[PDB]
Amino acid sequence: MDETVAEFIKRTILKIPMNELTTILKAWDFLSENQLQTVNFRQRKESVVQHLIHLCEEKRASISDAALLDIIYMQFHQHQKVWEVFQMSKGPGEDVDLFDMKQFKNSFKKILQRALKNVTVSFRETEENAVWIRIAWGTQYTKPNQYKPTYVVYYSQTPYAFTSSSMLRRNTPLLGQALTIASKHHQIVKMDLRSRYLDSLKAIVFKQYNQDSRIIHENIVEKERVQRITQETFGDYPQPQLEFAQYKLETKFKEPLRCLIKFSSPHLLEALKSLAPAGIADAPLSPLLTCIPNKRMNYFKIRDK
Amino acid sequence: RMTLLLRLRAQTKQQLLEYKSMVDASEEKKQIEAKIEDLENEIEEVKVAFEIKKLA
Amino acid sequence: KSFSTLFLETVKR
Amino acid sequence: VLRPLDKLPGLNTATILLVGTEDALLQQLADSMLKEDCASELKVHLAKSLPLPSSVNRPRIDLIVFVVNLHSKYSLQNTEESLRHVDASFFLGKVCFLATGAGRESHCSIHRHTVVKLAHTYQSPLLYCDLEVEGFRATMAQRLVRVLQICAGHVPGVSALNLLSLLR
Amino acid sequence: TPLQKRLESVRKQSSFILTPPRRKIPQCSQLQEDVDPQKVAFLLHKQWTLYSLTPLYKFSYSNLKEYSRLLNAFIVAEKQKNIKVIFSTLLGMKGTQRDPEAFLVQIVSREGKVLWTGWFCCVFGDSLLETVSEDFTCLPLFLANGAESNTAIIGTWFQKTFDCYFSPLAINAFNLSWMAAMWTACKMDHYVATTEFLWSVPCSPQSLDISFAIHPEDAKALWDSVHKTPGEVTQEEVDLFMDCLYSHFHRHFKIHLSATRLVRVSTSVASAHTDGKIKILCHKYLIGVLAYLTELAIFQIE
Amino acid sequence: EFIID
Amino acid sequence: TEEELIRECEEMWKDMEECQNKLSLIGTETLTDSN
Repeated sequence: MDETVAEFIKRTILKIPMNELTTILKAWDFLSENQLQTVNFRQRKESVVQHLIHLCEEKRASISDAALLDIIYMQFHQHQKVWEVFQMSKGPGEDVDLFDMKQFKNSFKKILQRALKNVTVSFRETEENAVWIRIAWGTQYTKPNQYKPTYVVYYSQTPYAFTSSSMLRRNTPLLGQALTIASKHHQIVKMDLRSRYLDSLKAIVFKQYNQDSRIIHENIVEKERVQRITQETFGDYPQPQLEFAQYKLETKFKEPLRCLIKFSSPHLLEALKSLAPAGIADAPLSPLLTCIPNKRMNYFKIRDK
Repeated sequence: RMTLLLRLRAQTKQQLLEYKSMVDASEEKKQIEAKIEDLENEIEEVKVAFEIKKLA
Repeated sequence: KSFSTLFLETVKR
Repeated sequence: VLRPLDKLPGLNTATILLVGTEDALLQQLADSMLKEDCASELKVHLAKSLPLPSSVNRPRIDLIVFVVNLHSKYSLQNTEESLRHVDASFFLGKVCFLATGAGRESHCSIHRHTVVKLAHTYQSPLLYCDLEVEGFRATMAQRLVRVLQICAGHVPGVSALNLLSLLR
Repeated sequence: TPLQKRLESVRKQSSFILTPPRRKIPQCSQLQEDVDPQKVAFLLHKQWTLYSLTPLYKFSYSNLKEYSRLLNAFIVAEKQKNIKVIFSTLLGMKGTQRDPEAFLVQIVSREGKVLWTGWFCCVFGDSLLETVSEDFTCLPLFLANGAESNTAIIGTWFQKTFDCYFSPLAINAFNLSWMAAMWTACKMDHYVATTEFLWSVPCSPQSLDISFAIHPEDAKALWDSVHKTPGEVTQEEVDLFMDCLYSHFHRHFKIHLSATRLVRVSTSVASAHTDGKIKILCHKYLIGVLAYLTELAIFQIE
Repeated sequence: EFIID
Repeated sequence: TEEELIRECEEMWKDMEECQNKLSLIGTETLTDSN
């Protein structure tokens, strides 16, 4: 029920698919149980995106909760808008005895509006104990832009704070700065982990993923070996990186020979696992390629050694 | 069984045929345009040597 | 003679 | 180094040894080559490269079909590397050059002339097919198994030596 | 001579007699005669989806307005099932003087929003001219870039009026590696883009793709390592360039790139895919890149 | 080392 | 029958055992590179 708010809600309501209309509209709380029956969710897309936004016209929707709608949309569509991983680092001392979600919301919004005075920061403390910050940016010269927001999934007391790599503007060093000063840390470092599957980045940065008689195969002693070495490097249930696992090679050919390798698969760490047994790869499959989760890194910048 | 022993006789009268051919080739110790020509004049002459053999 | 089958079939095991 | 007559034959055993870098496709070809209940024992052998780690009791191998996956230049660099460990008396009749992936002609990292030149410069039959599809496998399997009975001597009129005189 | 010459050509092609085409490094093709600088420059950095086009029966480079109307009235009728069609002879996209002049087909929508911009060119394609009669103006190459829907409509119109048939030209990874090698062999300066080779491994469950993007000057120095005979690049030299890539990739990641297939070879000269959406023409070598592309289209036609 | 072998 | 047939059949087995020991003594296993 406002400029860049009502039509913003319209643009985020045609984004959400028809199946999970109830799921996202129930969680953002503006449509109570009585309001759900008024609109027939099963009829049409333009019908619902017109009646629902009217149901907020009577509900006088504001950007503070319109952005929360976008948050809840992305919580089920986090597998888009490839995510950078920021890693905080406190120095020597005790941990953050005060991460009050109210205090963190204050210490983040205050620092962000200290310089980026026109931003619509909207938090959503999820049930997995990970505040799902969404930031619509805009300098003092412009209104906060909700067209391209920068969602930041900060796990509540974790040194790691995922970030939607939207545009990587001059706010990115302020995104990390506000993040590391709201949560009582000192150094913000981009881990350089950049994947589209946040549910896999969560696994990686937390190490949370692993916790006939006639056909005489003459190279059976080699197939057994290659299967063995592909089970002590890729143990069980690898997580889908699905990311351009770059290897910006700077090595001499055996002065350097610059390369910018980009492994690109819908499911990378499983694609590598089925390489050596398929004959494409050697059995010891180059730890540069096996230690993507073990190093918690895929955007490599290797050199010679 | 006799049919199976017959399939064996036959198979061995040809496996020893191959064995004897190879050992005779090992017993022995150029114009590629005609190297296939003095390759062809047996594949016609072994052919008349064994089509009559099969025919007998 | 002939380990083959005339032995192997007869010594089927 | 493999030799044709290094071991003694069985009775109806026709031991063919597939050669190809990709091994799932070799396994599929071996499955199709044993799907038909032929009149010969068919102890099919698989491999990846002709050094063929030296294990005694390996039967008299009656055929080596070099499955050259035309989609991958590796399958030729691993065939041409493996072509140097075949006895010169083995290349006469008991060698075929399967070229899987031919016909798709859009994935071919290898021009089919190159496999033609390789299979002509080694004087051995070259049988195109597309091993990925059973419709072209369950008919190439019955071609490799009738070449098998020729090289293994099961047809009592034609040797492996007579074979290449037919497929020139 | 009118057909039997083509039958003998088919015999020669199917014979496969010692093919390795030692190819001249694409020479700097100074823009011949007119070659409308605005038009050609507009035609360079556009991702042409190649097709193989059989010779057009009863075509003439005088009746462009009649074909323009006949096709415009057909495209908008396929919308019944706002658009202007401008046939435009390019006047310079030809290798020899006897080649047919390349001509465009642009779906111009109000303003000059060229939706489709078709392109038929026959450059250095004198293996088809000397085998087809005079009535056919043969342009083996067809270049789309517009949506596949509009291409699959103008192609139908061309089949209906000219008896020409569009097989989607698919550059096999062998030809792709060839062109990836002769384009890092060129004598260009100020390399526009890195020499990227988008591989795609043949895994059955998964579809991992590799972008072996080399620094364009670094690949030129790697090509000079395997380049010994000047003037013409051989099949062995191309294979050694590709194997130096293989032995710099399997060296690093222990996965045999030679066991994979090229899908796209981006180069400072011209990007080139496999599945058809192939020819981006970054530099003005397009009479040589198009020479290779037409020579490849003959392979599909003949 | 940085296993560049 | 089989008594008389395996008489030379195994005699042919002896001949391949000699011609193989003949072939196992030449033992050249000669290689063939390109050309």
